[PDB]
Amino acid sequence: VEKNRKIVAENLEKVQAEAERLDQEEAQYQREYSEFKRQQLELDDELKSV
Amino acid sequence: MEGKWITDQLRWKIMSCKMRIEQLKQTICKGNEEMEKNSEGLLKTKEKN
Repeated sequence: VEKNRKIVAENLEKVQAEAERLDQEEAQYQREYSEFKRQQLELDDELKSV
Repeated sequence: MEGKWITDQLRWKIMSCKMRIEQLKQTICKGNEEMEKNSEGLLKTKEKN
């Protein structure tokens, strides 16, 4: 019971570390996608102004 | 007392074992509750991921 507890504990730790990795990826996505949105929002009004 | 001391060493060896049997039992019981908890956490974190 001690050994297989460490195995599942490590499995949980390894998988949750990946969730944090994809959280860090989304964070950068949000940053990058927001600047694309900001540029698209200015192009939307520039297409209207033209 | 020499006769009672010998038997009373055993009476302590038995009682001492009983305390380790109890503790080790509940240690497994607690060791197995972390199984269902962390394995279920493993599952939910795998579907989530």
